[PDB]
Amino acid sequence: YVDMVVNAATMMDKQNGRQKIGVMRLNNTFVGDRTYNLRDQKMVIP
Amino acid sequence: YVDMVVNAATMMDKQNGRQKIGVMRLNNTFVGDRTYNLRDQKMVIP
Amino acid sequence: YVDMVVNAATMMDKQNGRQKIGVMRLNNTFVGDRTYNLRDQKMVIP
Amino acid sequence: TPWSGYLDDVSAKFDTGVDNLQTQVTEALDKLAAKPSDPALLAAYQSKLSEYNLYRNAQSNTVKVFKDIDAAIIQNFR
Amino acid sequence: TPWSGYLDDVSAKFDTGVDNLQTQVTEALDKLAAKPSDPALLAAYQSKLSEYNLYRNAQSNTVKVFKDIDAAIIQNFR
Amino acid sequence: TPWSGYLDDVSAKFDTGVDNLQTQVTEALDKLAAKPSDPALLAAYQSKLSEYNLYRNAQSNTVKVFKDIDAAIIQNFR
Amino acid sequence: TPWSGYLDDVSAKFDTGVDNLQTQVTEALDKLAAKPSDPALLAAYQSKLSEYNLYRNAQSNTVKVFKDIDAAIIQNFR
Amino acid sequence: NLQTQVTEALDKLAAKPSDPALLAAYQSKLSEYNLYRNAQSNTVKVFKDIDAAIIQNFR
Amino acid sequence: NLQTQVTEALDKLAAKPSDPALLAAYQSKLSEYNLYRNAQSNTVKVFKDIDAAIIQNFR
Amino acid sequence: NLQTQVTEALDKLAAKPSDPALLAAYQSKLSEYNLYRNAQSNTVKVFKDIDAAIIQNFR
Amino acid sequence: TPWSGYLDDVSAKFDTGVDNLQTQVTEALDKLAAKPSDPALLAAYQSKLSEYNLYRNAQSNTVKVFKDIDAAIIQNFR
Amino acid sequence: NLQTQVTEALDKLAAKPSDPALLAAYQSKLSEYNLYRNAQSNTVKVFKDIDAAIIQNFR
Amino acid sequence: TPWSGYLDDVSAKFDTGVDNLQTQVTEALDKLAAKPSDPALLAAYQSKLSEYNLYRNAQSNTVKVFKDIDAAIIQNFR
Amino acid sequence: NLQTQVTEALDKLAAKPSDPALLAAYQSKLSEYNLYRNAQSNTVKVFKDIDAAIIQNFR
Amino acid sequence: GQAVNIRDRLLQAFSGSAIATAVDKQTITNRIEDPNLVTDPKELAISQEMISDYNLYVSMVSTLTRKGVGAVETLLRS
Amino acid sequence: GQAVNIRSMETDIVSLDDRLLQAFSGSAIATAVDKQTITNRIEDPNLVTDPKELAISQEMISDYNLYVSMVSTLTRKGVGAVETLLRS
Amino acid sequence: GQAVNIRSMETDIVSLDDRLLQAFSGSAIATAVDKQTITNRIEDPNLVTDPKELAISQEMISDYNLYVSMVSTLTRKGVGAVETLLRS
Amino acid sequence: ALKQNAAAGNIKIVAYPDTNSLLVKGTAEQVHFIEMLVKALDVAKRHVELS
Repeated sequence: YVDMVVNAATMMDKQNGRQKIGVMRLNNTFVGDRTYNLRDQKMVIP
Repeated sequence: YVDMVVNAATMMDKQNGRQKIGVMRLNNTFVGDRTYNLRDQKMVIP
Repeated sequence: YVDMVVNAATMMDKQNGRQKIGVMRLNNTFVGDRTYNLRDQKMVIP
Repeated sequence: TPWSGYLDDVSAKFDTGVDNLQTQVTEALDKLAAKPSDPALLAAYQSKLSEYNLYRNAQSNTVKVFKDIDAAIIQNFR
Repeated sequence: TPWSGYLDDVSAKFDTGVDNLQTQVTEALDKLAAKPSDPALLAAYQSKLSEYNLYRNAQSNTVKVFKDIDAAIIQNFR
Repeated sequence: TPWSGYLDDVSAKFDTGVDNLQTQVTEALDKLAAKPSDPALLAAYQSKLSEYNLYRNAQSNTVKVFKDIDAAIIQNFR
Repeated sequence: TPWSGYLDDVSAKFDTGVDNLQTQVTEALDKLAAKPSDPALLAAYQSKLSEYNLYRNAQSNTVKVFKDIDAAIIQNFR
Repeated sequence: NLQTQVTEALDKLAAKPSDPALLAAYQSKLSEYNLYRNAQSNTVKVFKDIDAAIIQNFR
Repeated sequence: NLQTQVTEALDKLAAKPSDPALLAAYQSKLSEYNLYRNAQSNTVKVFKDIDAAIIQNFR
Repeated sequence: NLQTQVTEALDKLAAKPSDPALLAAYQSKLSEYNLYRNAQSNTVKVFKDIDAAIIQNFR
Repeated sequence: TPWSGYLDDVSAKFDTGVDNLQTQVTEALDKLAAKPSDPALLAAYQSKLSEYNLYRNAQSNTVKVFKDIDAAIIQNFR
Repeated sequence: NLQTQVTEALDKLAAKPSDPALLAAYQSKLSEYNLYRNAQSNTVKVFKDIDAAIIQNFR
Repeated sequence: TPWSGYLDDVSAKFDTGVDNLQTQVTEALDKLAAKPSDPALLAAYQSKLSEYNLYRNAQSNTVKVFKDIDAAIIQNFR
Repeated sequence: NLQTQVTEALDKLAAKPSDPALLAAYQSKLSEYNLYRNAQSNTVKVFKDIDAAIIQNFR
Repeated sequence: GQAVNIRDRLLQAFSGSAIATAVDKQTITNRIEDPNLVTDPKELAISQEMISDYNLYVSMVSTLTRKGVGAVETLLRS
Repeated sequence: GQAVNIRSMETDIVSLDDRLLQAFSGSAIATAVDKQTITNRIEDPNLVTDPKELAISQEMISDYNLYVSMVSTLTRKGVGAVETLLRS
Repeated sequence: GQAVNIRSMETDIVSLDDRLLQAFSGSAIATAVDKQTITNRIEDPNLVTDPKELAISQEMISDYNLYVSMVSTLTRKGVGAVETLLRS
Repeated sequence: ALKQNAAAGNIKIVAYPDTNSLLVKGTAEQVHFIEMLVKALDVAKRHVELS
């Protein structure tokens, strides 16, 4: 009885994928980087 | 009694993380580095 | 009694810092290095 | 504390030998861009820019030599 | 317990002998890649790349010497 | 997984460090080739060509440095 | 059966750590030799050929350190 | 259990045989496992050889 | 039958002794074939050496 | 006590791995320590072997 | 007494064989870094650096020759 | 007395390590002292091994 | 009698192959250094300095080849 | 008699170390004497070893 | 999936040591006929133990039989 | 930390065999610990790396190897002298 | 500054037993000093780093090997001549 | 003793102008320690008027 319980306990420890695409539509802002050419300094908005 | 207690204590010490994003809206200061073109020296406030 | 005390002392000696940020507001001087365009010499005070 | 080696310290000696010449070239440039037709300002900027060209060129070739001194000896370890 | 040998401690002395050069190489690349036209950034970057080159070379040649000492002794066991 | 070495990721940081320089050199050329006699367009194209020349030369020479560092280590395997 | 060894383990361990370098250098030789002047393609393959040189010496010099130790065992057979 | 942490560090060098920090630690690892294995081979060998010498004497 | 699948890789390098992938796989074969041949010769040798010692003892 | 003055020059190279004069003195030290260690190993080696030759002779 | 071997004494002989090479590199650099546009200082600094370049290379090469001779002798002890 | 004219040419190069005629002459000396010493090392070696073989033969 | 080897005799063939070339470089430098703007003195000095460069390079490389020949036989003694 | 025409081309190059045709024949000469000398040393060595191996078996 | 199973004194001793020496012969025969087991180093070490204990075992019962029968002749000749 | 044992124990002997048996027991206690402590020096793999503790572990082999070889051949000759005399 | 002694004294033997004691005692001092000579050659670390002194220490090792090996086999063949005569 | 085994070089100080402040970092006493330095580093300066 001892040799079965020990050997069948260490064999559940040794025992113990698809990607997917999501499309999300924004509602209050554009996408992509914008530039503001205020001609004093190149300000960037990522 | 002794061979059980020593063996079952040195097998508990031999048995012994998710990042996350936070969004913080400021209230008293802009974000990002600003530049002050005071035309004597290019001063920057980080 | 002697073999117990020696073997317990040499098993205790084998078993034997957090950073933190402080914000200090100054009161009598600006911060950062300055440059003095006094047109005799671009003088700097670190 | 940001660590600084000996090769860092040789290039810093050129940096401390001039006090704020990197500032002085930009400041002489800032007065020039407002009115780029004054010969007294052009001759001042020609002197400081030519001083700044030899500053960086003399700095970068000397550090390259000390790299080659160390690399020839370290190669002779094994 | 993760084991660490004697050869780890000699190589660890290079790791602890310099403070944050692994950070400093990473820090020098981000300031250069943001604006790869600043002469103040160019002279600093020549020094740090050459410092990291001598860093790894000094590490690897030292371990090779101590490696050859032990193998001559282990052969001299029997 | 598209494999990327360490040298691939450093060179990608140069590509992302400039916003649209691969587009802008070809695009500034297209505005220049329609009318290659506008001084406002000539001074703009002089800036982008010299920036793209210094961009690729500093990028390609940097990978060459990291190449010689690894080969000194790989030779010290055996 | 097509049999694998422990030395075949470590060599194919290199072939699964890398993913497409045995063919990623083939798409850039089709690409760069098509127009042999593009700067985004010249530096593309130089990031591909260089990593091809470190990976093939790493899969090679691992073999020599892993052979002679098994020679040292069989030398200790008699 | 030294061979365990040998067999866990080669794969990141397999996935990245261009990281300068990793192969430096890998060489300090892999040469150290090389010195251990032949040491074990040489140390059992003398313990066999001197054990073979006693039966060589009494035969 | 190990020598068979050794002797099947020499011919493709014979037609092309410049392929980088083939000689990488071939070195993994030939050094492994080096480990097989002398191990078998030395291991039969102990089985040879110890039976003669018995008759040297009993004579 | 030679290993002491071995262990005092590597750390200064650890703190400064770009001084040309210091690593020159360090190279002259550690290679000289390379000559000492195999000297002690090779010289004890003959004294085991010649002492084993006597018992090989007298057996 | 801190021990110094014969190979130390050979390398120490180079240190006493040159009079002030450690001083001459530092003093010529400090006068040059104060004003890096003097042709009298440029020709003086080129001279002082090249003497230090051949000095250390001759030092490091000298210890390697006497080492492999000794290593050939130590193998021939037993 | 070969070591004498070994130890006499380093000093003029020590006082002047930029003369082109001397280091060429210095190299012609030092490689020959390199060639002489191991020759002496190799020649004592044959005289030990063949002398050890005689007592190995008669034992 | 001061002893001279075979490597001395090969270098002596260079020594006898040039008559007074160690003198001729110094004398040509002395006429040029008195007036370094004379085309007759410049053209004489370019020839004599460059001949001494090929003289020593051919001299120094020849002793190195005969050294490796000698080391293979002495290694093949025992 | 190869060493004669070895010893006959260096001296004419010594008097004129800038003739392009002469050092080309000299390089074809001087590298060839390097290939001859080590060939004789390596070939006597096996002939010493194979002559020593038979008496090594019967000793 | 890996598996495991669990399960006159001279007349049992010679029969007991009959197959006791036979199975260690066969288990090292297919240890070496399996080429996967001869490439790993730590499998060579446990087979190196397995060769060495084979020699000491059957030699101990050899000589002790020899000394066992060596004690019988002298008493019978008396 | 370190720890040494200052007290050595001793027993009276009355006969000749126990004087032989304490050399027999004294040799068995030396080899049983010295076969193991150098392996503990081998199995601890930091002890197989430093050249300082490598050179003492180099010579500890020779201390173990020459000692057991001496007591073998002395006993081989010692039992050999009793063999020949009773055969005569 | 080094030193040599020039007197090799002679005491009379009264027997062969008195003769053998000089040859052993004259050799036991000599075999102790040379092994102690080569260690102090080694233990002085400035002696083992010079090229000229290495061939001196190379010579003194190989003479020590050839000396004690030559006295071992003669005594082995000497006592071997005894065993055959007593067996006859 | 191990918290008194902090490196002096592990001190990192940055300026921050838009609140006229310093940001320092370290273990629990050296942030208090260099506070004593900066509290004795800005005194109110005095005016001098020329004629």
